[PDB]
Amino acid sequence: LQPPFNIKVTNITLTTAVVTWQPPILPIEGILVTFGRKNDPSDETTVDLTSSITSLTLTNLEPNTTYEIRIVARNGQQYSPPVSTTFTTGS
Amino acid sequence: MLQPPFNIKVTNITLTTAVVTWQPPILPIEGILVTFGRKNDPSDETTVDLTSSITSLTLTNLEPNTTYEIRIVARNGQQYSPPVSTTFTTGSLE
Amino acid sequence: MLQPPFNIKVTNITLTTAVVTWQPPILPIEGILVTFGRKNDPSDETTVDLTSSITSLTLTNLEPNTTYEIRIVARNGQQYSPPVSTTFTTGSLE
Amino acid sequence: LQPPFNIKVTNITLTTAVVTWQPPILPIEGILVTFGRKNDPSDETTVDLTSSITSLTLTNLEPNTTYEIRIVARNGQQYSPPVSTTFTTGS
Amino acid sequence: MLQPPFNIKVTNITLTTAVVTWQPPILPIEGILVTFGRKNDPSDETTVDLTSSITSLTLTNLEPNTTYEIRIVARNGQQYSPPVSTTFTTGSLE
Amino acid sequence: MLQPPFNIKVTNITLTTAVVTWQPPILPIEGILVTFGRKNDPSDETTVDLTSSITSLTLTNLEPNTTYEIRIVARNGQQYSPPVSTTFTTGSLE
Amino acid sequence: LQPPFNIKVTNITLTTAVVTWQPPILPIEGILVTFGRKNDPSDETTVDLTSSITSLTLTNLEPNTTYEIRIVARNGQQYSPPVSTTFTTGSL
Amino acid sequence: MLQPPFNIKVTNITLTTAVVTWQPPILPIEGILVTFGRKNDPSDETTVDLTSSITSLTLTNLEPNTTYEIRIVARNGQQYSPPVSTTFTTGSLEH
Amino acid sequence: MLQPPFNIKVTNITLTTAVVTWQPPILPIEGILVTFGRKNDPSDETTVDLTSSITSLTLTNLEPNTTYEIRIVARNGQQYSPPVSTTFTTGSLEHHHHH
Amino acid sequence: MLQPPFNIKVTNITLTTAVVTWQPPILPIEGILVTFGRKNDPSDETTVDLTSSITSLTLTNLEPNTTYEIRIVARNGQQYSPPVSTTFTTGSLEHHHHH
Amino acid sequence: LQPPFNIKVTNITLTTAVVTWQPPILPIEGILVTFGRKNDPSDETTVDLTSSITSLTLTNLEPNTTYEIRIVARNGQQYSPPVSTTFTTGSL
Amino acid sequence: LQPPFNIKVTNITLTTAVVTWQPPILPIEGILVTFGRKNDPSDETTVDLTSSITSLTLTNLEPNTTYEIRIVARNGQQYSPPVSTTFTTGSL
Amino acid sequence: MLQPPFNIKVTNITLTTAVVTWQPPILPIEGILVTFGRKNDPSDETTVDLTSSITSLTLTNLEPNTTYEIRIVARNGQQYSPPVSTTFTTGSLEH
Repeated sequence: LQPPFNIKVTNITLTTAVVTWQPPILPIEGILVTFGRKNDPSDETTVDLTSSITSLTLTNLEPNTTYEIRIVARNGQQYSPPVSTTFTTGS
Repeated sequence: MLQPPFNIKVTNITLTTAVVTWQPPILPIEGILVTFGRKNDPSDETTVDLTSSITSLTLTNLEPNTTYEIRIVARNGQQYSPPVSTTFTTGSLE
Repeated sequence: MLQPPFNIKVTNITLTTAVVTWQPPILPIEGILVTFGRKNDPSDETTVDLTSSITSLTLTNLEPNTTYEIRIVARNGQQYSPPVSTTFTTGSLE
Repeated sequence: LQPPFNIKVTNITLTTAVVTWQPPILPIEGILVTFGRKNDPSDETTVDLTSSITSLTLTNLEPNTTYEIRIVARNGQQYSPPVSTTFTTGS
Repeated sequence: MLQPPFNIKVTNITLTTAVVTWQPPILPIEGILVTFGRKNDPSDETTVDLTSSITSLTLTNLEPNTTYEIRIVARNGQQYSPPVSTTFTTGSLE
Repeated sequence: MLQPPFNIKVTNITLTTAVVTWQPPILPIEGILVTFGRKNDPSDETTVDLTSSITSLTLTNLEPNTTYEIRIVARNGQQYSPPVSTTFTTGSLE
Repeated sequence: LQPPFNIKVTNITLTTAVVTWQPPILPIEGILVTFGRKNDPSDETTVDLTSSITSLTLTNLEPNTTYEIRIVARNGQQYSPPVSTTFTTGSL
Repeated sequence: MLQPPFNIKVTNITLTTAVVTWQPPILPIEGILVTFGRKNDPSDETTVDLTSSITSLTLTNLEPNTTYEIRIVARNGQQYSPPVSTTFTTGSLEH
Repeated sequence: MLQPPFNIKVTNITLTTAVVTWQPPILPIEGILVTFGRKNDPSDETTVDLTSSITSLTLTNLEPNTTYEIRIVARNGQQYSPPVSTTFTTGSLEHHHHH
Repeated sequence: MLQPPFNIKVTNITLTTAVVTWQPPILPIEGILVTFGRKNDPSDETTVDLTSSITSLTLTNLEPNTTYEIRIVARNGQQYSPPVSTTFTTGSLEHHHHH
Repeated sequence: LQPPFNIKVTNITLTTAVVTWQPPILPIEGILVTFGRKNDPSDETTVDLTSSITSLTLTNLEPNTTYEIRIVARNGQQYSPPVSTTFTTGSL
Repeated sequence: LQPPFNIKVTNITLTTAVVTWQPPILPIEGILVTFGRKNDPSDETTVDLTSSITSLTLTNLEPNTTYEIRIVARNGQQYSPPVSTTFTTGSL
Repeated sequence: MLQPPFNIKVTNITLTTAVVTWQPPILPIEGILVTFGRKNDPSDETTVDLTSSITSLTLTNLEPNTTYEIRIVARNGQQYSPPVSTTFTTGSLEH
């Protein structure tokens, strides 16, 4: 299909962080943002957003831990490859 | 009966963007619904289902010099808390 | 899940000093972390671990005409509450 | 090493009090402030601050009780002699 | 550990009078202590022991153009809650 | 002992109308009493018994350029919570 | 050093299960028991017990989920290869 | 922490008779406790203390078509091996 | 102040084994400590450290006709709830030992 | 974390019937699950789904002189409280069957 | 397919009642029990049970209120006509 | 006036301990028992009891901590010298 | 609040015999309760009421290699001294 890009994590505190990204050039119906500990696939949490939202602020993360964020665009039953990034919370 | 989100705030309002922030209720919840769209335009209402661990969104593609309403509800199974809302207007070419 | 400190206030701001005050959560806690430093400068962040029985600090040696962020977290063992923060700017020689 | 000085206690209420002091003339890494009932060494509570903080406000003290405050500067494994003071809360 | 009184307000301030109002904590208490007197004058401090069912006092004989501090504590046996206070200045002949 | 309604607000005040809004207490209640009428006129006081699921009323036939007081109490059987009130004045032909 | 055998998961319900095993032919100074969702390495917990304990009841399990249980015998420094069994909780 | 017995087998089961046999522990022990009774009944049990030089018993006077359980425990000093078990069922009456 | 485990029950007592079961306190905890041994004895005491997920153990290597004490403690951080305990006595023999 | 039903009591036991009663957790729930069958058996298990309004059942078709297990679970959404259970044994016969 | 009979509502109090019935002449794979305020269709609840259960106790009822109880037997696909009874709770 | 003797601290755990003592040769109208952390005067508590009580169980003690227990007999005005013992709680 | 006995000693312990001896209280009393039985068994106990003019008893018919406990209580009016104890163990069989 057609994915997002330029995922960037800001203001990483002890248990919070700001995620920002750029929407796809092609029209899409929605966007799937997934986050959680990098070595725990049963920890992932996902939200479905509109193409007009460009950032989230996350809370309740665990201190000094490495998380991975994946953002995938969707249109019908077509999903774009994910754009991901990683970051670790303060210690 | 469920406690609603509180202290909703809208910042960094520009011609076409706005940042929304709020705090979850005291007790644990399954999700938080955020509804936004042109003030009093039942037609133009968008809703997003979030995890209570998210506390802010940045909206884009908002139309200049327009009034928008935002309502935030906390859900926990068969229950929805009353909403907490606010109204804001985007900057204008003036 | 832990309730955060609230009602943070910054007073007596001068060219180089500021007074910070806040209130602890309802329930008992082991300590309160206060993080301060130049706004959005991940490099310049200082953290202090305090006893919940302390409610105010006076900062000195702050650089004139500068924006500072302060975040206050409450800890109780394996848990940290979400933070409550505020932003303030020191006076200037203007 | 090199200690603080001029410890002064202000606005002594029923369960609160304001402690202020002057930092060392020589560069130090941190500062240790200890407080509690004068006749109870198992009651002392301590905090480690930076040389730039010059006052604390204390709460949850017991009414009409005598407390002692000690402030010690540190640099490496070198600690300065303590500067202390005493005060009693309202009755 | 005890919850303090909150939302203290001072109104109808004149050259020599002021009205003080507040709300008791959530849980039941034995009494509420109200301390008033010239700002930062440990000598000039008056304290009154009240029943939690009282929520306002009108002070008179206050000296014109003067700053006053008021602290309100809630007591319940062997415990006193941290205080909630405010500062106000009486009108002046100006 | 019962928790009172809170955050009372009066909006869209005109020459003769006003909108009143508030939030119920945390815990469940049987009803909410809303008392309104000319400020400090014991004679002119109207009271309405509502279900806690109602959070706003629009008053009409208010007299121009007049001060009105509104008190809201929460009842739950043999108990009434202390009131939360506010004062407002209707617009004037000026 | 011989391991336990005949590991048996009994009385399986929606959220609990009973785990029992027959201690080795040779005496052992202790036993290590591990359990958790079969398809997950992060979720895994272990307890060290005296060889005199032969059964344990697990609670707070997730419904209709497959779990794996590993048990190893020890004598301070020497351990034995593990003994394993897997089971699934009720569903409805 | 004490060596256990094993390989308990029950043969020649009749209406009221049964032959019980087992393998003594690998390490020497002072005695072996052999317990038996109806499986249903936690209060029926009968125990005899034997030595490892004995490896088989013939039980009699049992009831027809009944389920019995046998438990064996080895003892040495104040230590007792974890119990080893097996159950069997006596034959049923024809008529 | 940290609620202790409770409703401890010793069941299935035999010559040398017994079953112990309980219930964890209402709020989550880091671990459960189960200590057991002869009552009239301090030297003989075994402590086991469990996750609050576990609510039962089957003990073996118990001496016949002997009295035992079991205590269960809840641990959170460095705090320990007062213990909850019980006593029981293993069944005894009717026939004699050998010569 | 969802408080379970409790104070389960088996009463009026006969050759083939028994009465079971309990108390629902303090806070409302979607349903109560009562499972019952022979204790020494996995194949034999009947689960019934009740409203929290119901606090008792009378069971029949129980085999004489047999041991039974009853477990009660509280369900809210997709969460299940740990079960609360008990055991009992139906009365037995003294006279024989026929030929 | 024969329905239960002799439905009896016993031990009626202010908020509880005991419901018992005699199972059919013919074996049945199950039974459906329904109860609620007689004058109300919205308020009505049903539970499916094994025919081996013959009594049930209702709690949290409303005082001095009339309730109706319906019971129907089934064999997966075939049901029987219902059997009904009505009762009233205590008042004071 | 003779004091108690053979003070014994038994069943010591992580946070509790059992205290027992043998009353004097001569009758006594009462007994005072004091306990607290050995190295601390501020932390110390005392209870007055009837001489008919011979044992008491302490709870909420601090882990791996040394405590001292003092007991004194009395007859209203006359007391006896104290009898002391010290013990330490479990640690892990 | 009542004077107690003391210095209970158990001598000449055999397989089933034991001599018990004690010291009467300092203050006069009306009687002395001497209780004995297996220490393990809280329900075995046997009690005899004696006078201070008697200071020793010989127990017989005891069981071999068993641990017994003796408790003595002095009584005067409705007052009873705090119990004094000691335990001992009968000899064991050779063969």
